[PDB]
Amino acid sequence: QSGDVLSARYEIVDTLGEGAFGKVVECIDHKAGGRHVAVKIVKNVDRYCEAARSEIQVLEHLNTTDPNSTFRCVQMLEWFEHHGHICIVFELLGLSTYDFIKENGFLPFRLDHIRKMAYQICKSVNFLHSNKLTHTDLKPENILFVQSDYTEAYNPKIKRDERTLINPDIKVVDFGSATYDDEHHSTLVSTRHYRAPEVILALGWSQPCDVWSIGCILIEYYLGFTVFPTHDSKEHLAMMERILGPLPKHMIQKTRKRKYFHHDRLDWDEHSSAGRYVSRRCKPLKEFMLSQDVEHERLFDLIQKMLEYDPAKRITLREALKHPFFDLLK
Ligand SMILES: Cn1cc(-c2ccnc(N)n2)c2ccccc21
Repeated sequence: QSGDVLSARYEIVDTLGEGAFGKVVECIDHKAGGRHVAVKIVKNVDRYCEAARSEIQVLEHLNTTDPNSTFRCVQMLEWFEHHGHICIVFELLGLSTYDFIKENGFLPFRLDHIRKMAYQICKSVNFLHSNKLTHTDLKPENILFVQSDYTEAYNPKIKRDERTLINPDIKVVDFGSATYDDEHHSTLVSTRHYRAPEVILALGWSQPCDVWSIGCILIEYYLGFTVFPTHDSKEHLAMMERILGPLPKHMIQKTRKRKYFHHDRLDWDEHSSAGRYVSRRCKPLKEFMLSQDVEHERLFDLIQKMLEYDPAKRITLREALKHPFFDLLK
C-alpha cells in the first residue's frame, strides 16, 4: 500500500510495524509542510474495528487529562475512516525498544539507560493505573523511543561496535487492549512471555498484571533475551517455578486449569526432554545477575517484587516509583 493516500493528505511512505490489528505506517502530511506522522491503519474486521474505537476513546481521555504527554503515552493527533479501515494518526516516534535491541545484535541496554527507561515506563503505566485503566499488553514492542538516534563506539570487552542512544526517552503505545476497571475483562491478555500467572491460571486480573509484564520487560532489557523461551502454558509455569520457586498453594487450589496440576503440584517431569530444556535455560532469578554491585542488586530486588506470584502481594507501580533503584535519577 506504499503510495496510497488517506483522507486526501497522508501519503504512505513506509511500514513501521505490523500486528494482529493491521499496520502502522509512516506518512507524509501534504497539508502540513511535508513533515512526517505515524498512522495506524486497522483491518476492516469487527474485533479490530471495536478495539480501535476503544483505543480512540482511551486516547481522547488521556490526551484531555495530559495534553503534553507528561506521562509519556503516545499522542493521537486525529482519527478518521478510509475504505472502512479506522485510521489513527500519531506523532512519529522512533524504533521500538525491541527493534533497537534487535538491530544492536541483542546486546542488552546499559544499566543507566535501563534505569531511565524503567522509570518512564512505570510513570506512564502508573498514570493509566491512576485512571482506572490496565494496559494488558505491555512488551518491548509497545515501548518506543522518542528519537532512536545513536552514537557508536568500539567496546573492547565484546570486541565489536555498539550503539548508544543519544536520548533514551520512551513512550508507551497500543491502547487497543486497554481495559477500564468497570468494563469486561478478557479471559486471556498479554503476549505470552509477558503474561502474569493469574492470567495463565484464569484467576481474574487487574492492574497488577501490568506490573508482572514490566518485570519481564526489565529482565529482557538487562539480559537481551527472555527468561521464558516458551510457547506452552504448562512449560511456562515450570519455567516460573525454576526461576521464582513454587507457585503458591492458594493459587493452585483456586484455578480450574487442572490439566496443569497433579495432586496440588505442577504436573511436571523434570527428567523429560522438556524438563531438561527448562533445567538448561532457566535458573533462580538472582543467578542471572551480571554483577553483584549494589545497583544491580536493587534492580533485581525490584524485579523480584514485580514478579511476585500473588497479584495482591505484588509491588504497585506507585510503590515502584519510590524504589531505591531509582535514586540516581534524582
Ligand atoms: C512503530 N509503531 C507502532 C506504533 C503503535 C503500535 C500499536 N499501537 C499504537 N498505538 N502504536 C506506533 C506508533 C507511533 C509510531 C510508531 C509506531
